[PDB]
Amino acid sequence: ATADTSPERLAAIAKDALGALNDVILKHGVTYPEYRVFKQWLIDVGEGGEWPLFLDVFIEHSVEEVLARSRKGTMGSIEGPYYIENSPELPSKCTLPMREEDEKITPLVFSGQVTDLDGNGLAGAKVELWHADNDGYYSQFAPHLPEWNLRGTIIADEEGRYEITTIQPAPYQIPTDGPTGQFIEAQNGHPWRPAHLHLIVSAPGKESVTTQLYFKGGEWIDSDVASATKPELILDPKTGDDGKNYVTYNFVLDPA
Amino acid sequence: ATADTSPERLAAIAKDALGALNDVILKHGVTYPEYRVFKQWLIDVGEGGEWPLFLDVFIEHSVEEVLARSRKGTMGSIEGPYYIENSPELPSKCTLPMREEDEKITPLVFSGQVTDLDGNGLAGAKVELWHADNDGYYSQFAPHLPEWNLRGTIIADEEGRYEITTIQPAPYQIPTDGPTGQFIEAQNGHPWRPAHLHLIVSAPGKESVTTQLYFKGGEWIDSDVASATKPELILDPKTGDDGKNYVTYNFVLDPA
Ligand SMILES: Cc1ccc(O)c(O)c1
Ligand SMILES: Cc1ccc(O)c(O)c1
Ligand SMILES: [Fe+3]
Ligand SMILES: [Fe+3]
Ligand SMILES: [Mg+2]
Ligand SMILES: [Mg+2]
Repeated sequence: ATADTSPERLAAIAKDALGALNDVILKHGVTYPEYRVFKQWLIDVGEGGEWPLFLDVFIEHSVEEVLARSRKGTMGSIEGPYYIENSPELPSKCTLPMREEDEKITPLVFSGQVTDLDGNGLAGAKVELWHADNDGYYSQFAPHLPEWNLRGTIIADEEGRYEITTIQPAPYQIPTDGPTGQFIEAQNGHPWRPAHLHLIVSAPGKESVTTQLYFKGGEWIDSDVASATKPELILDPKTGDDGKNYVTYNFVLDPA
Repeated sequence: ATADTSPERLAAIAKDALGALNDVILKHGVTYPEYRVFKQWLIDVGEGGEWPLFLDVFIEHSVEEVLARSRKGTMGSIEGPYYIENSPELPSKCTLPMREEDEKITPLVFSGQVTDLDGNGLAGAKVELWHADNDGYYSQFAPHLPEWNLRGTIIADEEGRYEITTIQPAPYQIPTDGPTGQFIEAQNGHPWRPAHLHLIVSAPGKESVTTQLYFKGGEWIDSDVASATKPELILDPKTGDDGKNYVTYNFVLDPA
């Protein structure tokens, strides 16, 4: 990972960040024993390989909020720690890879079109989708799952249209066996995210958008531990006579 | 490490700390590539075993500033990452353990008395001293040094008096082969601390004080990377006809 940040810019960010932390220490009268606990906890975060998790939960939403000021298209949201690049390509009408266990879940059929800011359909568009299964596990982050379970790269049609069948995601508990869970426990918080799909949508000459879609009335939608839920991203699927939930959501991309 | 912090108190500290960081992100328009660099750097800090160092340099001064509000005795300062408990006891007039190489350095003879707030001499007092050698290394943090090089626990006399001979400390460069050095380099900072002694002074029924003593006119005294230098802690030793530097500094302890 590399960035184009000048020493002047880093100096000013660092001064603000450390002054802020130091101001919090002074405000609350943080004590030596608390300092010692905080030191050991930072150590434990690294030892438990929890930096991507902790930062994506507690910090990433503010970085997307920065990016969100520059964009007029579909609302973005955090990537979170579970994206995997180069998931297998699928045709514009498709079903995500899933297990026999996954076929017992109520289907979700997600339709729409990738467009530009004027509403024009984009050819060449791709929709990379990934999400957790009904047990709350992500493929490649749980030894029991096929590596592409509920992951795919959907190639949209000449109009940018897609129709994707998957399973209805359910709420995700963040890992709590570790330092991040310990942090949440210590302050009587809760370690839940609402049910969600993740997507990255792209197209020739377009700025990709990384976003998430949630479900109206879903639990935790108003208290997402990751502060990543936006009202614009809440879907309201309708159940068909076949018992499947149908929903249409279009993506609007800013130009690159 | 353990603390007596309530979930209410942690919740409020956490909200302030994360809101502060998030406010800095928004203020400066921190970008995704910078977020990615910051994530990897946090990882590298843990992998390089640099948490105690980074926190003692950039954070500990604010925790001592909290403690400093409660105390009327000798000004305190940070402990830093190099204290070792149970260093060998020495009589109230003594020389710190040192090597043949160390005997080539101008001696420093440090005298004084441990007192209470009224100026009364305290019996039972101890002065634990440690500091770097002229090469800028600390014993137990450099494979080539005897483990108690320039470390000792001085037992003060029935009046709380001490006379301790050591070598004149010289400026300390923080380790820069690692993530902390990288941080400082990236913002054109400098990785130096002024020359200093560390001390922890204690006595029956007294609150110990952890402090540091610096040297008038010494380099970096006005730009300590650790922000740990206080004007009250700057010594002004005078050179004797024997070529040794002499200085008297008394310690005043708050009651426990
Ligand atoms: C921060 C975070 C944690 C868990 C997830 O599943 C996710 O998408 C984001
Ligand atoms: C923060 C820090 C770094 C190096 C030292 O020698 C010290 O005493 C303190
Ligand atoms: Fe997720
Ligand atoms: Fe030191
Ligand atoms: Mg609880
Ligand atoms: Mg430089």
